[PDB]
Order: sequence, then C-alpha cells, then structure tokens
Amino acid sequence: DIAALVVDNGSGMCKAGFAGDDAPRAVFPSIVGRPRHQGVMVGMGQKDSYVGDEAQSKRGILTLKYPIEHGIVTNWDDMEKIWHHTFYNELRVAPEEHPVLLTEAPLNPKANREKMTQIMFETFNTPAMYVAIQAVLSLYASGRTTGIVMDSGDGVTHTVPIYEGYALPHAILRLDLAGRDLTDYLMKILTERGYSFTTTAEREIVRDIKEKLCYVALDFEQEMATAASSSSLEKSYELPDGQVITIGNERFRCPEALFQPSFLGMESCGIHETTFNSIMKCDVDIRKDLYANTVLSGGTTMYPGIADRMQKEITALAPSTMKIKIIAPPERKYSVWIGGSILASLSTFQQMWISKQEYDESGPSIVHRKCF
Amino acid sequence: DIAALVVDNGSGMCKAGFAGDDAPRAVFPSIVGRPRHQGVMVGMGQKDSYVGDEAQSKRGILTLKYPIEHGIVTNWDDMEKIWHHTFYNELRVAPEEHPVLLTEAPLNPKANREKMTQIMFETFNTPAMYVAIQAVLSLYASGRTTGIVMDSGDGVTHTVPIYEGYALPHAILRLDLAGRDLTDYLMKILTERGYSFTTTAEREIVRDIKEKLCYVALDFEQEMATAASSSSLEKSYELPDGQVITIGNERFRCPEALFQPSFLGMESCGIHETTFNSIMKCDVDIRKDLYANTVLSGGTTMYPGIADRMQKEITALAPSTMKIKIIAPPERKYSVWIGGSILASLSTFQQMWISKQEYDESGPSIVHRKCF
Amino acid sequence: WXAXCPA
Amino acid sequence: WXAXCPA
Amino acid sequence: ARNTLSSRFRRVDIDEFDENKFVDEQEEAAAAAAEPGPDPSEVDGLLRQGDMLRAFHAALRNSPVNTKNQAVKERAQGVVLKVLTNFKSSEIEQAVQSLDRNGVDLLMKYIYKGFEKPTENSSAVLLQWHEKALAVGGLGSIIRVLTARKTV
Amino acid sequence: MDSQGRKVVVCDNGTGFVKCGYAGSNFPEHIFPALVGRPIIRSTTKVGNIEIKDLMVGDEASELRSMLEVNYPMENGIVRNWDDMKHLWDYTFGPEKLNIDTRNCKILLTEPPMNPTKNREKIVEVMFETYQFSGVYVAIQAVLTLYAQGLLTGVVVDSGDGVTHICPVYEGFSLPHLTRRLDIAGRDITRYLIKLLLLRGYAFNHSADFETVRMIKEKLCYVGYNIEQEQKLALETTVLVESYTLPDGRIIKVGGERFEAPEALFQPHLINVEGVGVAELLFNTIQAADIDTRSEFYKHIVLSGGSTMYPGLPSRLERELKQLYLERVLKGDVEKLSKFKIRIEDPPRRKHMVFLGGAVLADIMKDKDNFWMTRQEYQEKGVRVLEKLGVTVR
Ligand SMILES: Nc1ncnc2c1ncn2[C@@H]1O[C@H](COP(=O)(O)OP(=O)(O)O)[C@@H](O)[C@H]1O
Ligand SMILES: Nc1ncnc2c1ncn2[C@@H]1O[C@H](COP(=O)(O)OP(=O)(O)O)[C@@H](O)[C@H]1O
Ligand SMILES: Nc1ncnc2c1ncn2[C@@H]1O[C@H](COP(=O)(O)OP(=O)(O)O)[C@@H](O)[C@H]1O
Ligand SMILES: [Mg+2]
Ligand SMILES: [Mg+2]
Ligand SMILES: [Mg+2]
Repeated sequence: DIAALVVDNGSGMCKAGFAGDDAPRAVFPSIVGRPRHQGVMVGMGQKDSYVGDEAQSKRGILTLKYPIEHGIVTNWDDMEKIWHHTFYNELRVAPEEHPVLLTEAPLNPKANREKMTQIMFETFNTPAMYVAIQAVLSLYASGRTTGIVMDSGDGVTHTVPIYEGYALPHAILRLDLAGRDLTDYLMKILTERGYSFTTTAEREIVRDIKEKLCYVALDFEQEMATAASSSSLEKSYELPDGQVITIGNERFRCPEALFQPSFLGMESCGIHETTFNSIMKCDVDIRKDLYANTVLSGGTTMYPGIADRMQKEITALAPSTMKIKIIAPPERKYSVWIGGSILASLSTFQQMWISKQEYDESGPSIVHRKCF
Repeated sequence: DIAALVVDNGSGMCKAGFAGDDAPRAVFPSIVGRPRHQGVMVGMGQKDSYVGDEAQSKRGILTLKYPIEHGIVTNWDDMEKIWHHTFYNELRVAPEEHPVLLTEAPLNPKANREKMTQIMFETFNTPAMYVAIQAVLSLYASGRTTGIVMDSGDGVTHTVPIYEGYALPHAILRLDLAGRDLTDYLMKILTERGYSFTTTAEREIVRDIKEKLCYVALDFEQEMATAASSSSLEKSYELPDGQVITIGNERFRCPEALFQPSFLGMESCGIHETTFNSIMKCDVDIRKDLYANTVLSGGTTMYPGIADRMQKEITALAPSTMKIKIIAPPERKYSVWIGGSILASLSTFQQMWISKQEYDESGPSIVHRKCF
Repeated sequence: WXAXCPA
Repeated sequence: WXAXCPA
Repeated sequence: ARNTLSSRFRRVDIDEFDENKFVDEQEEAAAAAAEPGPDPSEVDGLLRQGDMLRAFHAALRNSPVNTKNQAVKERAQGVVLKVLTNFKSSEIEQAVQSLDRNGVDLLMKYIYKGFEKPTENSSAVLLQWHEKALAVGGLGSIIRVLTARKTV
Repeated sequence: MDSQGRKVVVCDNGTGFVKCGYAGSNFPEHIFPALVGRPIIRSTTKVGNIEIKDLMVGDEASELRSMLEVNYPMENGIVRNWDDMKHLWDYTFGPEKLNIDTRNCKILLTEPPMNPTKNREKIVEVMFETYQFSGVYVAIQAVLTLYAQGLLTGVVVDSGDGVTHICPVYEGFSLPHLTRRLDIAGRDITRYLIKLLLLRGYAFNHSADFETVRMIKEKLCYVGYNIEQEQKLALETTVLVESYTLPDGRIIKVGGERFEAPEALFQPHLINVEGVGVAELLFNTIQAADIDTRSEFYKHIVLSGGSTMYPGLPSRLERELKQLYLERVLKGDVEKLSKFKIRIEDPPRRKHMVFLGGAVLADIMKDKDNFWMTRQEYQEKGVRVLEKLGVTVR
C-alpha cells in the first residue's frame, strides 16, 4: 500500500528503505563515476553517469566524485542523480506516492536543506517530506530518550546530548574529522612502507583496507612499543590484482587520529574530549545520566576496541564517582536509518510532515519553520 | 680543518661539492651504463660498467640505467657505484674525513633513508651524515624563511609550504611527474611526424631536444591555433649522425603535461593546481605570504614561459585581491645544492649531524628521529 | 614503489 | 618512418 | 649483441608445480595395510636344509607388489636375488617350468631388478635366468616388466 | 551492400599481406601477398612460355617470383613506395580480384597505432582523389580484433608481418597511453632466419629468395617452450633436423634454427633490438594499468596477426607470463601461483581477426551517414575530414 520512504543520504554511503523494516532496503556508496577515457567501441553502455555499486564495479576507468563532502552537498547535479537512482533503480518505486524522511548533520548551511526541500518538491514531486538530525534518529533508534548520541559518519562527527526528549542546542558539538580524513591519513602514512595510492579509484582500496584491518589501540604508546619490538602485530591484505601487502604499525596509527587530531595537523581536540566538552556544556543536574548512556553510531565507530578506549578516556576525564558506560550496539552502522524508519511509523510524526501546498504557500524556507 | 660534503643525488642528475661554495664542484648524470656487446680489444680500458659522464660519451654501445626512479633508489649496487664515483673520482676526497649532507624527496619510503644511512656509515665509513628535504634547502638558498617551494626535479615534483621557518608537514604535496615523464611523452608524440626514437641511448637525444627546443605556451588553446595556421613556430634539430628533424607543435605539447597530466594518462591535477591546493591546505592567516613568495626550483622548471603560465594559473585560481609573485631566478637549476651548502656551513648546524657513535648505538633506525 | 607505480 | 627506422 | 636486463625469471621451472600433472594413484587398502612380503627366516631355513625349488617358491610366495615402502621392497628383492643367484645352472629350467604365468611375470621383474646392483657373478646367473624365463614367457613378460607402475 | 546499392568493402592492407572482402562476410574473400614485381632476366633461370606482364602485382607476382624483382610497397606499417601501393590498390579493386566500381562504393581501411599522421592523411587523399570512393573509414586494429572475438575488454597482442603492437582496451574505453609498439615481426624473423641459414652455407640474397625463406619459416619454424630444454634437444639429439625442397630443386636442412629465428620475439637482443620480448612487454603494459583492471586484463589476452601462429606460441607466452607474475608480483610464493588465472584466447582463425572485426563493424555501420567520411566532406575540407574519426588534424 502507501508508506513513507526513508532515505538517510549520509556522506560516503547512501541508505534507503521503507518504514517498518529493520534494515535499509538499498545501501550503496554514494559516488558518481565519470569516464576519463574516450570510448571507441559500439555496444558499450552509459556515458557521463555511473552511480553506486555500478560505479564501484567499473572504477578502473572512471574518476569518482562524492557529491557530499563533510556533510555539505557540493554538487547538486550529482546529488540529483543519486536521488534519482535510489528512487527509480534501487528501491524501484515512484517517489510521488510516498513521504520521504531525509537526514542532515547539525550546524550546516541553511541553503543546503533549502535546496534539499526545493529539489524534493520540484523534481520528484513527493507529496510530503521531512528532514531530521541524524543524532535524534540514532537515539530514537536505540529506543532511549535520555542519552548523548556520538555519531561519526564519513564526513562529519557530532556529539548531541538529549535529556527527556528535549534537545539542547547550546551543547551540540560537531567535529569535522571523520572517516574520509582517516582514509586520507592512511593513504599518506602507507607511503612509509612504500605503498603509493593516489588515484580516487585506489582510495576505495585504501578505505576497504582500513575498515578491514585497522583497529584503534587501548594504550597507544604501549601498542607502538610492541609493534616496534615484534612482528606479531602485522596483517596481510590482498589487492585486487593479486598482490599481497603487509600493514603493521599503521593498523592503529590510522584510527588513533580520532583521539589526537594533531596527527593531521588539525590543531583541535579529539572526539573523546569533544564528548567531554559537550557534556560539560549541559546543566549540572543531568551530567550523570549522559555519562551513563553514551551511544555510538555510524560506520566510523566500528573499529575493534573503540568502546573501551572511549570509556577509558572519559573515565580519566570525568569525576571518579561518576560511572561511565559506552553503549555500543553492534548494529550501529545503520542505526540512524533504523531511527529514520522508526520516526516514520509514529502517528505523532504523521502531522509534522511538510505538505506540498505548505511548501507552495511559503516557499522553501518553511523547512526552517517546521523542521528543527 | 674539515669541511662537509654536499651531495644531492636526486633522480636524473647528481651534483656534489664542498660545503661553503657558490656552485657544485661536480655535476654529472646519475646513470650506470652496462656494455651490451662483447669487445675483444682487451687491455684498452675495458670495464664492466661506466658511471656518470663516462657513460654518456659511450652511450652508443651501452644500456643506460637510472638507479633512482621517482626519487626512490630501485638499485643499491648501482647507487653505491654512483656514490663511489662521486667520492673518489669527481670530488677526489676520502669520505672518512668529512661529513656528508644528502638530500631526499618528501613522502619516500623509510627504507630509502634507512639504507642511505646504512651505506654511508658501513661502506664509505663517514664520521657524520645528514639527510635533508630538498624543498627546504631550496628555500635556504633563496634567502628566505617564509614561502612555498615548488621543486620539480627530473623524476619527482613536490611542493612544501614553510612559514617563518615552521614547516607545515600536513600540506606537503608530492606528484610523481617530472622531466623523465615529459621526455617519455615527447618520445611518443614525436612519432606523429615520423621520428621513431626507442633506444635508451636515444632517450638522451630526446631529452636534449626537449631541454633545448621545448617551451611552455602561455595559452595552449591559442598556441595550438597559431602553430596550426602558420609555420612560424617550427624548429629544426640535428641528430648526432646527420639526419635533421623538425618539430613545430610538439614544442609546447611536451611541457603541457605538467599542467594537464591527463595527457600522460594520470588522474592527478597539474602543477599549478598542485601548488594552489598545497597553499589552501594551510591556515587562513599565512596564505597571503605563501602566495607572494612562490619559489621555483629544479631543472624541469627551466622552461621559457613557465613562470608566466604559473602566474596566469595561480592568479586565476587565487582570490582577486591576492598578489602572486613567482620567484624564479635563473640559478634555480641548482638551488637545492646551494641551500645544502648554506645549511652545512652554519655553526648552529654542527650539532645536528648524525655522529658515527650515534649510529653504532641504534643502527640505521636513527635517521628517522634526527633528520626532519 | 612496491604497490602503485613501479619504483 | 621519416626519422628513425626506414618506413 | 647481449642482454643487459634480468633474465632470471626463465630459470624458475613452474611446470614442476603444475596442478594438472599426472599423479600415480594407489589403493587405500594397499596404502593402509602393507604386506611384509616373503619371510626371510623361512627362506634361509629352506636354503640351509638344501631344497632349492621350495626355497624358490617361498621367495615368490608373496611380494610387496602393493605397498609403497622402500625398505620392505628392497628386503624382498634382496631375498629373491639371494635365492636366484644361488641355483645350479642346471636346475633353472626345472624351477622356471614350475611357475604359472604370473609367477614368470614376477620372476622377470625380480630379474630386471637384479641387474641394477650386480656383484662378481650375480649377473652371469641372472642372464641364464632371463634366458629361461624368456623362453617360457616371451616378450610379453618383458613388456609387463616395462609397463609396470610399482617396482619389485 | 547498403540500402543504396553501394558495396561496403573491407580492406586490411597489411605490410606482408592484403586481406580484402565485403562487409558481413565470415572469411576474407581474397588473401594475397602485398608485393609488386617487375620482370628481369637472370643467368640462372630460364623461362620462355608463361606470359609475364611489365607489372605483376599480388598473388601472381609471388607465384611467378622466380622471373621477377619484387618489392613490398609497405614496411613497418608505413608506406615507403606510393606508386607501388597505387598499383597494388589498382590490382585489388581490379577485375582479377574484388571487382567493384570505386565511384559507388564505401571502404573500410585499417592502420596500426602510433603511426605518422601524414601516412593516414595521404591514404585518405589517395582513396578520395584517385579512386574517388564515396565513403572511407579508418578504424583501429585492436578495436577490430575485439569486435571479431566478440569482447569489450582484453589486451590485443597483434603481431603482423611488419610490426607487433600491444593494445589494451577495458569495457570499451581505449587506453591510448598503454599502447605499446615493438618493431619486430614476421619480416625481422625472416631476416634473422636468413642470417642463420647463411651461417650454414645457403645464400638467399635476391628479392625472390625472401619469399622462399618466408615459406620456410612458415612451414618449419616454431617457438620453443622451455628454451633450455629446446637447446638441449638441439645440442644433444638430432630430432630437430628437417629437410625442405626449394623451388629450384635444392634440398636444405634446417635444425636448431627452427626455434632460434622465432625466438627473437621473446628475446629481441638476438637481432640487435634493445628492449623486452613480447611477453615482458605484455606484462609491463598490464602492470602499467590501474590496479582494478589488471585482473581482467590477465583473463582476456587476445592473440591476433599471422606471426602468432608459430606452433606453441600461446603456451610459451602463458609460461613466460606466469614466471614474470611469480617473480615480480607474488615475490616468489609458489603456493599462490596456482591461484593465478591466465586465459590466452587464441582462436583458430586468428590470422584474419582484423578483417573479421572490420566486417562486423561495417555490417553494423553501413547504413549511417555520420560514420563514414563522405567525398563531399573531403572536397569541402580536405584532409580535415579525418577529424570525424577522433584524430585531430588541420
Ligand atoms: N567496520 C568498520 N571499521 C572501520 N571503518 C568502517 C567500518 N565500516 C565502514 N567503515 C567506514 O565508514 C565510512 C563511511 O561509512 P558510514 O560512516 O556508515 O557512512 P555514513 O556517513 O553515510 O553513515 C567508510 O569510509 C568506511 O570505510
Ligand atoms: N632548461 C631546461 N628546460 C626544460 N627541461 C629541463 C631543463 N633542465 C632540466 N630539465 C628537465 O629536468 C630534469 C633535470 O632536473 P634536475 O634539477 O637535474 O633534477 P635533479 O635535481 O633531481 O637531478 C631533466 O630530466 C630534464 O628533462
Ligand atoms: N603460420 C605461420 N607461422 C609463422 N609465421 C607466419 C605464419 N603465417 C604467416 N607468418 C608471417 O607473418 C606474416 C603474415 O601475417 P599477417 O598478419 O598476414 O601480416 P600483415 O600484418 O601483413 O597482415 C607473413 O609475412 C609471415 O612472415
Ligand atoms: Mg552518517
Ligand atoms: Mg631537484
Ligand atoms: Mg594486420
């Protein structure tokens, strides 16, 4: 029958599905490929367009472009294609019969969501729509209503505390260090071994190596010492052609940047200090529950042994009597969307929808009035 | 009285001299020639391998091999021969009485420095040595402490931004694209006229054609129409056997690969965008000083028209109110060596050597802690 | 190089 | 060819 | 001219590492339960007693024609050679004519395996043995010796 | 033939052999050597009954070579003699060959890659001014080979009589920076065989004796597999000596030469060519491509050209590639070599792959008007009409 679609559209990987399911129906790396070589044969397929897994497959002759970068849609001529593909080619459903719940990171350009609403209501002709913060979705995906959502996608990382359903905007923290920055740092440090990756195609290989073999250390200096002393901490990966490379010390040097951004030259604070600061910006009467219900989410917090590291860090920073518990669900990689589908199955969210005529009567700015 | 030796050893050309001079004592191509015939006039000076200039004067009957490709030493037996010829035949000085200041490209594998140190301390038995980044000496020689160095050697092209003496290692960029790729691309585009150069002893003739005739066009899409309309742009060259070639259009299509690497089948951006991105990676405050102190260096930047085109590019790329000044002196073919001789002669440097005692205490793994 | 590019 | 090799 | 590039990649013989090469199968019962072949003590007892025909037949009673162990094969070969090279040159025809066709097809293998490690007069008698065994069994015996896949 | 009755001819114009026919055909209608001969007298030959015209071309100029001085109009894919080439083309479109009225026909021509542009420009000029064809297209040889095989990806190793070239193509997108061109082919192998035979006391110094040595190299010679084992066979045994009867009647004996003349493709330094063999050049071409295309390039190695018909060339190429891969990718791990999957596609009719691909492409694009270079466009622009193909010339 008639339901409400849910299109996360986070950076790196676009997720989409139908409300009610426990997993996004169509998830694909949100990229656009473009051929950098001139075709000569008749019979070859499309040109100037390759989206998702189709682009990932033929990346050997394409240049890849992420339309989203650090949470801000840089090129709309490609994001429109991404939406067209996830509507007509992956979910395989007309977008003029279903509400759509999009997601946006906190503290973003207003024109971003303005153009989002304008494109949703002007090209795909959806009946209604809604844009929500990813954190609120993540907490609404954990079934909790009191916690500090620590989300970390590929282009943004944000700590958002929420208490009794009330969101505190004064304490929302957003660090820009995220997954793709870790991928770049890995590409840079892999040169020490002698492995050069400089193509946007081989960036995918590096990203897969990262999310397959990289793990964040519990004690950085001790792990460095053990890696420098012995070879019992060296893993082997196999490139697509068939070569086998070895990564040792890099394995934990790559994710360690999340706690010491100075590795990237970014003179800022880590993600654990960001969590601690976003907590210390809340009222004094609620800091303990936030200390107790820290929830993680996103495809950049699945590194083995990250929950214990964050817990150690916060406990070192937080007072002794305060108890620290890092709620790390082993499904967080899609948690926000799960939250998305959840927020789409409540009779309380079936009236917060920005109607088509509501957009017509006031223009695209209505997103700021209705959506928070 | 002991004076350090400044020995560059970059790809394509090796330049050695004494510390405290205004010009390198001995410059010679860093090749090793293996005889590819079996000569029976025994006793007339036959050898197993000719190094440096002695190879060029015989390149007709030799296979010339470069031990350093893209800044990386791919053959260490040949590099030991290069260094022995530098020490005992070009400089004519025992290595065990002087410290040696070698240079290296940024973002090279750590095995390169490790083996450089191991060879300089276990084979040539030097009392002290050092390894410096080339683009830093290229700023030492320019008489500055703030600027962005754009060093384009024969085999590698890297950009290093420095401000007030504090280098920004998070903005050092590297591009494996230099004279050796321009010379192999000219060898390809010369076939359109009918000229077929294939032997490693004709790559030198093509490199000579390139370094004597080729120039960088200020406007490629206009100079193409110019060279298409009239024959007022052709130049003739005389091979060492009598035949004469003529090249009208190839002249600026050879160095145009620097600004459009897609000509060589490379995704990477040109040298102007490589410099601009490396500027915009720094902080907002120091970008104005980096703009107006853009230094050039290395042989590949010895093209008539390189500074004009670089300025026209980085000015159409930089904000409309920033002043761009391409610092390009005619002595930039050897700025790195002058910087090395300046650095090795300073008094405050005499504590930065790596002493033989230090190497005996920690092996070749020390060059990573001392050398920046 | 070992992986990527020759050197 | 014209320069290099015969053809 | 001469080659000034590395040609050491031609020395590696990848054909010995092939996966479609021929491997000689052997039966699982013949690989698990090995047959010890003849009993040497019985043979020395029958030789000391002085009966040549019965010692000969006891040498060919059972043979490691199914095992893969080199020690048992070498020992059985040694015992049967000890029996063969000790006959009188006259009683060879009578001993040969007392064997079935398989007996001759095995005696010829034990003969052709006695030429490979000869002594002062072992081959001078193995040649007479071969003469009689070929008179009885014909070239088919020599061919069943050549085209065998397990040597005794 | 298209919807206008204008025959669509396909002509390969190889350095060592012309293969011509019509579009959609499954086999070249005419395959004849591309050589032009002129009558001469020789003190050792006597013929007085076969009428020999003042200009023999093609097949008859090769079968009657004993009484002619023959010369090829092409060399290394570059037309050295334009008058002899015009005679060869007059004969090709003449009555005793493909019989067409060139005023009302389209033609599909070929050309090797990385070739001087004046060559193609002059060929198009000749086709539009002398024969006045109504349409001309000049396709790429590797593209035609992949058309004939029925693929969209693969690394065509096209080794003709005149020149060897390795061209990879991925998913239909041509990578022109990986096109390699080695100048050793049938003709240099024939010259090397002439040298080797001269070491034995036989002298083939005339223009006609070259075709005799060619026919010897085609019957007897073969590419070795384990060159150490082949040298052991040639030095220890005598099972490689084979006799051949020359046309005059002499009987020559060819031994180890059988595997030394065609070895100059894998070991060029035998004929004073400083480079790498066809196997090492193929491996370097592959390993110069992006990491994501190498694994598919290894599985679609398409052989083409006559010079790849030596008995045992696919297997030797595969063995060479496996050894290179074991030493320079797996760094010496024999366990992983069994996982390396090559597939050297050597079709049986691989001697005319370019013509079959041209036939397929012409059968596809005969009825279009934006594919062919029309004579009107030539009369209007000149040698600029070639810009239709994607080759920019002014
Ligand atoms: N198990 C994992 N460990 C480390 N990194 C991962 C893992 N899974 C995914 N990633 C990384 O997360 C990045 C993007 O995924 P994700 O953050 O889920 O996208 P989004 O920002 O839209 O949620 C990718 O670069 C990927 O490599
Ligand atoms: N005057 C010139 N014009 C054009 N190209 C040049 C010129 N001088 C040098 N080159 C190119 O740059 C390279 C020489 O640069 P060089 O400074 O010798 O490199 P390195 O310092 O690493 O030895 C050569 O390969 C050549 O192709
Ligand atoms: N079976 C064969 N074995 C070895 N060489 C051959 C064989 N057939 C032809 N050749 C060589 O290759 C040439 C023919 O190949 P072909 O592809 O027709 O050349 P072209 O490039 O002229 O089309 C002949 O000149 C001959 O020297
Ligand atoms: Mg996200
Ligand atoms: Mg330099
Ligand atoms: Mg051909």
